[PDB]
Order: sequence, then C-alpha cells, then structure tokens
Amino acid sequence: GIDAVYPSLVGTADSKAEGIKNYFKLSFTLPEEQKSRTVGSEAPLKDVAQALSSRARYELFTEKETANPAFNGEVIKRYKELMEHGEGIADILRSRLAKFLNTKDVGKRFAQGTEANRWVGGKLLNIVEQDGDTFKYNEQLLQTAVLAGLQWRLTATSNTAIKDAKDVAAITGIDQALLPEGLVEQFDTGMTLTEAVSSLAQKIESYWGLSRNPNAPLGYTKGIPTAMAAEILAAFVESTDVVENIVDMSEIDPDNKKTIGLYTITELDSFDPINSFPTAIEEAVLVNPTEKMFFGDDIPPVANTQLRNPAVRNTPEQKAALKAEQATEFYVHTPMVQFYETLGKDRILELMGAGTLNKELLNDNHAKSLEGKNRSVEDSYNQLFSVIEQVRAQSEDISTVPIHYAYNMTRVGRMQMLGKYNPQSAKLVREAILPTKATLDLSNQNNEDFSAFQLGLAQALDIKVHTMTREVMSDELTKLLEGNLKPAIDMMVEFNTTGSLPENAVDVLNTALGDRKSFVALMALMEYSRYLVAEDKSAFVTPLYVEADGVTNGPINAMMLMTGGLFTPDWIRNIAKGGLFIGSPNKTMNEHRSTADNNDLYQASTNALMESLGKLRSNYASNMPIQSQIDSLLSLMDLFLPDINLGENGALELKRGIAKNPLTITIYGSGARGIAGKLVSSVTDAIYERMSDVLKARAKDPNISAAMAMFGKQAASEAHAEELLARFLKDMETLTSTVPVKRKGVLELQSTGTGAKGKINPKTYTIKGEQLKALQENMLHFFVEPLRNGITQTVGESLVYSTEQLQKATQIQSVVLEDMFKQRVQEKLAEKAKDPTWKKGDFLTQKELNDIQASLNNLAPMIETGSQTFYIAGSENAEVANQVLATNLDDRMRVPMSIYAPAQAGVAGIPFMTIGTGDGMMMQTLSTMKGAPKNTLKIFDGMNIGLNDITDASRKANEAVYTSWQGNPIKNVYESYAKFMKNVDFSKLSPEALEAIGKSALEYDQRENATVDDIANAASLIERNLRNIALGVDIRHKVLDKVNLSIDQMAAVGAPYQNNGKIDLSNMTPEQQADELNKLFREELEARKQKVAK
Repeated sequence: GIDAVYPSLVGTADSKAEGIKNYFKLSFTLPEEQKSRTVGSEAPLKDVAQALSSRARYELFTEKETANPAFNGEVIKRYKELMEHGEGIADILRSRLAKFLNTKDVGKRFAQGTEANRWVGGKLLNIVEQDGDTFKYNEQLLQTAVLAGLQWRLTATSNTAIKDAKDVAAITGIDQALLPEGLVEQFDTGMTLTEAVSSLAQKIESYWGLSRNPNAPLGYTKGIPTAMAAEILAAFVESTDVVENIVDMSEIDPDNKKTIGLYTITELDSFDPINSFPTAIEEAVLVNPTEKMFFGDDIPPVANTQLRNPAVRNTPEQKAALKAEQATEFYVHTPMVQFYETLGKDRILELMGAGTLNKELLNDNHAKSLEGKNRSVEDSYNQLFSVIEQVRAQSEDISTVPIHYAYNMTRVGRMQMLGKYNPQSAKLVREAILPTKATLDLSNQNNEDFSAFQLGLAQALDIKVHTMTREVMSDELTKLLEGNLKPAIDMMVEFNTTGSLPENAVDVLNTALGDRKSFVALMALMEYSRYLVAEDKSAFVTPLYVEADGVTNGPINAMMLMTGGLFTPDWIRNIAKGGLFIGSPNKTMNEHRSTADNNDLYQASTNALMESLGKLRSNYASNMPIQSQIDSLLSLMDLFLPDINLGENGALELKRGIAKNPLTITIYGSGARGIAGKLVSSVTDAIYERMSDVLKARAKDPNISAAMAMFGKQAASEAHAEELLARFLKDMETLTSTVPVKRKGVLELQSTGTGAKGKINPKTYTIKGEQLKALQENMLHFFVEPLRNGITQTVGESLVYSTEQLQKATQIQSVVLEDMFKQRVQEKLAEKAKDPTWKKGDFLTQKELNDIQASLNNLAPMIETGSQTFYIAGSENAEVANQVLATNLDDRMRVPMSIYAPAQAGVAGIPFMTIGTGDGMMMQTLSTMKGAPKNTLKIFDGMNIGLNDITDASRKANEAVYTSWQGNPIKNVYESYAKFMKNVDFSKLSPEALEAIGKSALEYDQRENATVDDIANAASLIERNLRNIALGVDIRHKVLDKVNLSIDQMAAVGAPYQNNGKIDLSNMTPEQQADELNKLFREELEARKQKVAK
C-alpha cells in the first residue's frame, strides 16, 4: 500500500530488520479518503503548474464547474512566475542534497550501511532513492514539499497566529507585559526558527497528504516533515524570499547577552495581482483546503478544541459563543479603503509614526523600535487590500459582500479572531472592515441619533467620554471640530469630492490631531465629513461605532471575584471606581466621574504609591543625598512619563489584550525588578522619542534652541526650557552614578563609577549597560517598592491574600503535573532503550505520549466550571524531550523537539482566572445571552457597537458583567486542587520538584530542612485556605445580589444595568453600607453554618 506508492525509497519498510530502514514508510500511511491531489503524481510541481496555467485546467484538476472569479489572466501569469520560481527552489534543494552527500563521505558510508538516515541531520535520507553511486530526492515528495513551501511564502505572514503570553515568555524568559515595546512588536511581527519551521512543516505534511502512524516515534513523524521544512527555509533564505534579523535584550537586561533570530517573509506589492487569490495552490492541492476566505453564506465551522491546548475541548457554551461571533457579517467601508489607498503606506506610517521615515532625523534607538511597528502597519495594509482584491472579484460593489471571520477560545477563555491582521487585532483593518452599521436621523442636532453620532466621533477622537456627561462631551467635540480639526475636515470634504489629497496631507492630519492620531480618529474625520455633505441627513448610513469599554477591568474583576473577607468602606469606595455602584439607582460612570470621584483605580494606586514614598522619605529625612536621589527619579519621570498607566495606546501597536498597567501587572504577580525594568524602558523610549524631536526641530528651524526643541511642551520661556534641559542632565548623571543598595534592612547609596557625562548627541544618545541597570535599581527602590506597598491599600488586603493562595496552589499543582509527566516519560524511555529497534533520538510515539498525558487525570489537571474549561499547566515545551528534533543539511537551524505537556505555572494562575472568569465570561455571556447584541466586534474587555444600539447593547454588556460577578474562580481552583490533594503522592516527586513546591507552601526559614511530610501538610493547609476564601466569595455575591446595584463597568454610553435588589442601601455612607452588608454577611454565614449540621 504505502510501499506501493514509494517502492524506490531507500531502505526496508521493517522496523526489526537488519540494514538501513525507511522510517518515512514506517511512520506514515495512506489515508482512507484522498487528502492531497498530488499523492499519486510523478511530478507534482509540473501537474499543479499545468492546473494553474488556465481556468479550464484548474477546473478539471479541482473538479469544479467554475473557478474563483479572482483567478484571471493577470493572476494566472503571476502563478506561472511563482511556479517557475518553485523550480528554482527545487534546484537549490537538490543541489544542497548533493553537497550533503559529498561531505565527510556521508552517503558513501550510507550506501555502505551506516544508518545516517537516523541522524538528527540526516532524516531526509528517508525520502531519497538510489541513483547510480549516490542518491536523489524522491521527486514526488520533494516537489509536493516545494508547493507547500510556495503557499507558505504567499500567506504565512498573515496566516501565522499571534504569539500568546507563554510563547513570548518562553522565547525570552521575560513576561510579555514586561518586555520593551519595540521588542513586543518585533516578536509579533517576525517568526522564530521554531515558528517558521513548524508552520512550514505543517503545510508540507498536509500536502504530502498522508496519515501519521500512531505507534511510530515522533522523531520521524514530526522529524521528517521538520527536516524538509528546515531545508526549504534555508532555500528561501538563500533565494532571499526569507530574511533573518536578530534581536537582543539590551533594552531590558544588560546582563542577558542572549539573542533571538527572527525570520520574516519578503513582502509582495500590496497591489500584486496574486494577492487577489493567494491560495490557488492550496485549493488545487488539498481536497479540503485549510486556508480560505469566508464570504457570503460560507461560514467557518466551530472549533472543537481550545487554541494551543489540544486536550481541552471547548465547552457547549463556548461553542455557542464562537458560533455567534462567526455568524456576524462584516462589510467593507469603501470610503476608508479609498482614503487608505490615496494616502498610501508611507504616508500612513509617517502620520502614525515619527512624522518622517528618514532615519537621519531619528534617534538610533527610536528608529529601531519603529521597525517592528512599521512592518506591522505595512503588513496589515497589505492583508487589507488582499481581502479587498478578493472581495472585489465577488462583486463590483465591494461593500455588499458579507465577510465572516473564524474565532477560537484561547487558554484564558477569550474569543480570538484567527489570523494576525483582522478587525480584532489590527487597528488599520478595523476601520475598513466592520460589522457595525446604523442608519441615523441626523436632521436635527438634538436628535437621539445625533447624540449617538457625536459620542462615536468624540470617543474616536480620544475624548474621555465615560468621564463626562453627554453635554460636556458634545461641547468638547464641537470645539475640536471648530478649532484644530477644521483644516482636516475641509481636506476630507475635498477628498470625498475630487478623490485626491494635498501633498502635505500628513502635515494637515498631524497638526490637526496631535496625540489624538489613530486609525479610528481617521474614521471619525471621514464620517463627519460625509455627514456634512450628505443629501439626506435624516437617514445617514455609517459604520461609526461606540465602544462600551471596561474601566480598569482586570483589577476591578479581581476585586469583585476573589475578595473573600468582610466588606470595608474602602473596598466600596474603590469598587465604585470600576462602576459597581451600591445604593445609587441608575447611577452611571459618567455621573460618578463628574460628580462623585474623578480618580479611577489607577490614579488611586498612584496616590497610594506617593503616600508610601512619603513614609520612605521620612525614614531618611536627615539623609539629604537620598532625598535628592528620590527627587531626581521623580522629576525625570515627570519630564518623560508623567502618566505611568501603560497600555496598548500606541497608534502603531497591535491590540493583544495584554495588561500593562503597573497596578495590574503587580496584582497578577510580575516581579518587582521586572516591573522596574519595564518602567525604565517606558521612560527611556520616551527620551529617545524626544531626541528624535530635537533632530526634526533643528532641521525645520535651525533657530530653535536645543533646550526648547527638547522641552517646548512644558516651556514657554527660554529660561525655563533651559531649566528643564539642565534638570534632565543632572537627573541622568545622578541616577546613573549613584544607586540605592539595601543592606541590613536599610537603604544606602553607592557609587557605580560609571555615571553618564558629556555632550548629548540626540542621534546617538543611548542608555544601556551599567547606566541602564543603575536607573533600574533607583526605579526599583524609590518607585516600584512603594507602589507595591500602596496597591494593598488600593485593592484590599483580602484580595492580595486570595491571589497569594491561588498563586501557591496552582503553582504547586503544576509542579506535580510537570514532574510526574517527566518521570513517566523517562521511565518510558528506559523501556524503549531495551528495544533493539529503538535508538536514542527517536523519542516516544504519539500513543505513548497520549497514555502518559492520560495518567495525570487523577491529579485534576483541568478546572472545569461547566461553562468554561481551563488547563493552567498546559504548554509546549522542549524541556521534556530535551533534544534536537532536526536540523538542515548544514547542521544549522537546529529545531528542538517540543512536546505538548504540563509545565510549571509560576504566577500565571492569577491572570489566568481573573481574565477567564472576568472579561472572558463577560464576552461569552454577551454572545450567548437572550437578546444578545448583534453586529458587534468584541475586543476582550471592550465591545464596538453600531450607533442604533449603543444604549441597549451597553446595558446588556453591564448585565453580562453582573453575571460574571456571580462566579467564584477561587472555588473552581479549590475543586481541582482538592481532587489533586486527595490523590497526589509527594514521596514520588523529584527533589527538584519538592524544592520548588516548598518555595510556595513554606516560609524561607522552613525550607532548608523541610521534610516531604512537612511540604504535604503545607499543601493541605493551602487547600483549607482556598475553601474558606471560596465560601467567603459566595457569601459576598449572595449578599451583594440582594442589595440595589447599578453597574456601569462597560462604560461610555451611560446605560447601567440595574440588578433590582430589594434591600435599599441608598442614603447611606460607605461606612454604613459596609455595616449593613457585613450584617447580611454574618447572617448568611450563620444560615450556611446551620444548613451544614442539619
């Protein structure tokens, strides 16, 4: 059967036979039903090129009556060229194989009997055939692989998934939220060796169209496709189809000299015809193509398993949510497409970027950080027009073709749109393809619809709409439109009429928008300009939207979901900052903010930080040099990072749902030193941007002074401008020359002997090495440590305790799962070492891996709440196999064998549960509830809504928040941890595992001599703590549900959800409500205490 198709492949198809054995035929089998149309082909590159040579032959080859309308003469010509290029890739590959065989007599030795086909660098010999005195690739397999490589080169850029929190952490060893901005965009923009090789291998294996033998070693089932992909990748690197760029950690950790190589595929012109139908190869080769667009009635199916967690099945409710989001119809908004097209790529970048693309006017470091950001916008533009060209083939009027997007649940229960450049992830794409639409009566400025229209325009222009009443936002919007935006609006009106823009368009837009510039702001200008000239203003059609956006969502959800203690007036006051209003019927965030408390949770955290810093100053009051160190750090931050609340604010950044605010990353467990490094990175990035400002200023007006060119935003006079420059220089010298060191519990200043000094060259200015570390130390001791001290008083001591217990339990359980998995893997490897047919490097079979994974069941690896399923330890790591999977023929591109398996969770448990049961549940509920809002775009903690439904959709969103607040993540962890504790056996763990566990279950002084029985008792106590917290959480929710609540967490519109609790707590102070709520708390506790005994 299989030997029949590849009869001439070197070696014998018998695992237990003397002599060279063919592991390709041993590892794969023909499928029951045909998968690839290239299987029985003698020359696939030739057959497919022929199929692609004309519509008629494409139709015959694919058994279709008519081919995709996009497949025309221009596209056919491009594929003709791509195919010819494919022949050139095959030539390189065949040439590399010869070289390989001709080096160190390999092949000679192979032909003699040496099993080089079992070497990590020779697994490709399993698909060669004898040709005279040497060997050659089996043309069918080589060619099909090239075809896969060609498809990969065409769509891998956009098809590649966004790297999640674990991938990035695993790549650098640093939490994603703590990496410098430029590096994040770099990773989300390029592919790691493992990434590129892995995705290429998947296509090659798919095209080969065979099925994996479940009892064959992964060393070959995965290894063979992987070795082929490595060769192809090298081939592409040689042809320059793929370019590798290398990044480092110099911006975050000077002591880490480790570098990371990234591969990016050369871009095709955004107008290249082939982009209008980039999957012709895929459609020709595969009976059931994976890559394809979903237009009209073609709807994506519902994924059965969780993204990156094959062992987790999406629950019934998660599936219905995915179905609901996939059912939504998205439509092209022609005006923005035309606007993007006329402005062009370069101008879009100059606008959202640094105002120029001439690296001579950019500080070296600033330029570097713009690289990843620039290609991200570039790639989103290219993917947008590729979709536009495709849609355009379906209909002349591109705005009438429905577009559907596939989604899947992530590790944390978020619904992520597949792809990298789609409406959800790419801000540029988001303003051109929308599901939001409304017909508005804008005939009178006082109409309900006109207010909705202004709200959408104001929010898009960065007016903080949830922070003020509708009237005030209306006033602020009008002032912008009559003032600064005036020149831009006029430019837009002219564009919609003539179809052209001025050469200084970027200049116009930039001067008008200032730091309000974003892609959505462009949609605001465009829509306002369209309204102005609309003939029938009583029925204005527009996709402009209003995003119901969560207020400091992460922290607020944690506070409301994990707090187990009694109610405190401070908790009542602070939770109100997140939209939970008690005893205030119909209260909105807009009112709270403009009438009750204008400080959000982030501001409160900052105020508490300053309070703690104040105490610190006191303890060293007499120490003048320390007061100066502190003054210097604060003045520097006040100069470049006055607002520390970091987020995905960059106009050029992708939207990933990564929490970056220091309050939030602290609660989620990020380390102090790591946070300090991130804040310094934020400060230095701002400094570099200013340096670029100096350069651009000097060039435009050589008269402008250095001081003014650098600090003109905080200085009207030269005397003050110069004051700021001198302060900046003194701060930098002081912070890089002296550092705080904690010795004997007290702080003392020490000399670094490396303090910065000299004439600043804006183009070159750079803070790295010892100077960067010095800044980090000052940042840690004089900002970050006091920040942590105040977060406790901001979110509540009770919440902190809950997160600590959650962290410890999930980490402990993870260690055990990881350790047991490794030991069984090792035991299995010991057995196979007794097998003569086995050789070290073959590793296990899929069946053996699946068995081992299944053996972990009694340890409750998964938290199943019935509506969501979480597998915290689930990952893809190389530590299990700890060996190379394969390399290219030059012994380069060595890919580690990575396997799906449990790994140490660390602090992951906190964000995992907060996100999953907080925003994840909110969105899932929004998608599935009765009367679920239609035609929205959900973006994790915010949802875009069409203008005819902003009031009801926002109320439902707030209702969804209330239902998520009925959850108890601590109880879910407890249920799993309890089963874990009932079956775990600590005396089977490895000392390395037992050590890690003791670090979470025991105190420092009890670790060094902690027995296994001590560790077990500590783990049991954590179990008991979890249970009491869980009970406390349930009591609080039950009590809160009985009181009159008004919730406006998903704010903007002012449509709070009313729970209609009968116990009226109005007319009461926080102290009074706390009293009442606690009375109810005790009562409930008593009732639950009674129900038990009975």
